[PDB]
Amino acid sequence: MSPFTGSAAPTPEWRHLRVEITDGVATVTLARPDKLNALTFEAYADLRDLLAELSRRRAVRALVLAGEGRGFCSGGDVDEIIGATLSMDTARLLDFNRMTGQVVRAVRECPFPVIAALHGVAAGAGAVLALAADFRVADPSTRFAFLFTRVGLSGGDMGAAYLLPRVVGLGHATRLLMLGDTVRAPEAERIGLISELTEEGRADEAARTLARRLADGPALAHAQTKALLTAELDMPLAAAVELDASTQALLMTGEDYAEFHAAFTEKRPPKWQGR
Amino acid sequence: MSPFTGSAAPTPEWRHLRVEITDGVATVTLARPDKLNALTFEAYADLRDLLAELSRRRAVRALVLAGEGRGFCSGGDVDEIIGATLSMDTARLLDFNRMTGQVVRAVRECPFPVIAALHGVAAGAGAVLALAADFRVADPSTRFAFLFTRVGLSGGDMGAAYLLPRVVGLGHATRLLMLGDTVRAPEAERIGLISELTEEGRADEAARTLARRLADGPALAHAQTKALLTAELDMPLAAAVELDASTQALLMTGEDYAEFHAAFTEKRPPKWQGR
Amino acid sequence: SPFTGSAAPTPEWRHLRVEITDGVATVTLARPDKLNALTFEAYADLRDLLAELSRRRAVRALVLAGEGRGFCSGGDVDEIIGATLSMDTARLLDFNRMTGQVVRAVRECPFPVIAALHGVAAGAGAVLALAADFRVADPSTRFAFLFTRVGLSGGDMGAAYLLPRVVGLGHATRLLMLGDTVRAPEAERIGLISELTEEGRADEAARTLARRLADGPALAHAQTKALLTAELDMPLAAAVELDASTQALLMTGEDYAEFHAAFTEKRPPKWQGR
Ligand SMILES: [Zn+2]
Ligand SMILES: [Zn+2]
Repeated sequence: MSPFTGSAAPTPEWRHLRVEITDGVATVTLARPDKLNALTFEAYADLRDLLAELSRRRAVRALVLAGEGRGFCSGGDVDEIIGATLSMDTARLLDFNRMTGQVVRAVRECPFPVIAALHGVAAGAGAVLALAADFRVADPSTRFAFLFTRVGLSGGDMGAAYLLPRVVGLGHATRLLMLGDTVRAPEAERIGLISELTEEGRADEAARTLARRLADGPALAHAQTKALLTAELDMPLAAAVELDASTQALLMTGEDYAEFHAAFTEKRPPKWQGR
Repeated sequence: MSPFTGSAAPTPEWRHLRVEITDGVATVTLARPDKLNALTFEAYADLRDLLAELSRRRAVRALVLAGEGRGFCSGGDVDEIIGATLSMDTARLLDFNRMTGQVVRAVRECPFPVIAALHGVAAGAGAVLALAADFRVADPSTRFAFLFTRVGLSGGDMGAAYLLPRVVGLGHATRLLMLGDTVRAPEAERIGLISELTEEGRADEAARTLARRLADGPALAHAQTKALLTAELDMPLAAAVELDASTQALLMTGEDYAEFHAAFTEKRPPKWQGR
Repeated sequence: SPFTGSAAPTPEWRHLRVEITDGVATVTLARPDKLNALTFEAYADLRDLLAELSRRRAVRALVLAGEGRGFCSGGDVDEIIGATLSMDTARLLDFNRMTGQVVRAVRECPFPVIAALHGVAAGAGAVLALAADFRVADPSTRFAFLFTRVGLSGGDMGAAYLLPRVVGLGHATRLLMLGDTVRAPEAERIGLISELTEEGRADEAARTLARRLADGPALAHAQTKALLTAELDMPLAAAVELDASTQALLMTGEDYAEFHAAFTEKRPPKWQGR
């Protein structure tokens, strides 16, 4: 845990999503299965604020993002978001779109791996949240749809036009984002959108197993792996090797690197501490 | 379209390529099936000048790039291009190579989607033109050859070294550009070069159908999807979400977004206007 | 290239095997018994050799190979890891800078680099292969980016920059974070393999590819690599400027002119690399 806290206290209760933490693994289950977990303004606000809170306290070592019911997440609620935005002032339109983009950025920047447990529909914001995760663990019913243009918006929504070509290549990104057609599991797997394909109904269990695998590993090493992937997407080669050099040298002063060698020489399992 | 015209008038007749516009869709057909549609200096000049004139008046909602005869385009005419360049002065050599790269840039930047209808060979410049398009609609005879090195020039010609790795990955791009070997339809599909694979002989019809599909949709949403994809290839994550935020907020003030919600509430199809 | 000064070429390379024939350099990693595990001195030789070969433009292609049961298992657990555990801050930084500089030097060589893969390619072995322009691999090839297995991050010596640009961010995150083995079929599917050979034929296929490249127009090949590498880090408008200058320049070269001469008279072009 991080000692760098001040006047601000942790939120006692998260009302717009379900948050459970066990042994360093957070599980965030989207609310509203009867609506395919369609997101509201308040759910975005809780995503933003929860991630900021977990990040500043270095609270967990892995996070699973899940949805109950018939699918993962259908995106923003058509009445509670879209209908409401039709009567918002200019500043509040900008604030809403900035908030969703900073949710995706917060997923990309939080000091622990994020795993999306996917099944049925992941559409609109649901598909971008999945895309921002470090891992997508998906069952065969999983259907992505980047369908912003179908509501008259651009496919550059909350980072999708930045992330998608970096995951699947520019030719596939353009097709997916401009036409908004459904991408079923086999195509998704072929083009690079799936980290682990599971058996039908097993996505949540496999996501939990992957989370625990990561949480059992060297946390600082994992978190810095994510940090360097993310930063170096936006850096030139010469700068990337400077960040690598600094980071690897720092980690070589850590307990975990020393423990690897001690365990290796003593022919036993390493016991990681994440420092 | 766009009222922002001044003293400059539209070109009445395009002489070095065939241009046809029907109901917001431009079809540009390369001339010279006899010569495998090899590109002349004037053909490049007409591409440059037509895209500029289509762009500055937002004239169309989609553009198909096509080639008659046995194949899409064999590249630069060997007698008419290479032979001529061998007696050019230093400023003209630079002018020529600037113009070709400009053409590719203009394809990436024009405010409407561009579709390449591919069959037979797309080689050299013809391969790069196809690569720059937003969609590549290809029948099974389609071949790509990025074969600049075969003529003693570098494979990073007119933007190929920039675009190809962002479409197929750095490993594949290196191999394609350094060796210049033919890529046939199955490999092209595998590595991400093909947007839609058609039956033999159906590429032009399928491209037309796709263009009409795009032209029937919300044109401003499509255009911004392309602009954001293009710009965000060259931006960091934090900047990308600021561009997404301004753009989406802007589109939420548009008629097409409002019409999506109106259509939804009356359970009817949206009638898009592109504003 | 004639641009040499007080500094003389290194007479003998003790920490790897270096053989040059008709413009092709073959670099064979030492220590086949230890799966060619790297020492500090092996890294130093890679750095210093690549710098010599580059400043002289001595070679038109370079093959990176390893003998024994596998390509390269990475840094030596005793001679590197063991040693690093008692190093001071400055030397820890120095070491990790050196490894990244070797990878950068591979990306910046003015000739193509080809990795001849088979068996295990792990840790630095995986990243060295990743940095090569071509990966020529037989079906036994197994990649493992296993830095996190030793408590270090997957952003070792450029891996976090290179891998997503080769296989996509989703695959790169998986590979670098879990460090699981990637066998040949998967490697092929995700874009890590340039040419898949039959068992035991990687070194031969690599030799053949190197010669194919050394037989071609060398300036065109080198600039192809230079532009690919630079343009990964440049925006589109700047990339077409670099292409413009470069193509204009190569159009003043002998090879381009030779091509028109040749292709005209239906005789094969005879390249000169200028
Ligand atoms: Zn990519
Ligand atoms: Zn980039």
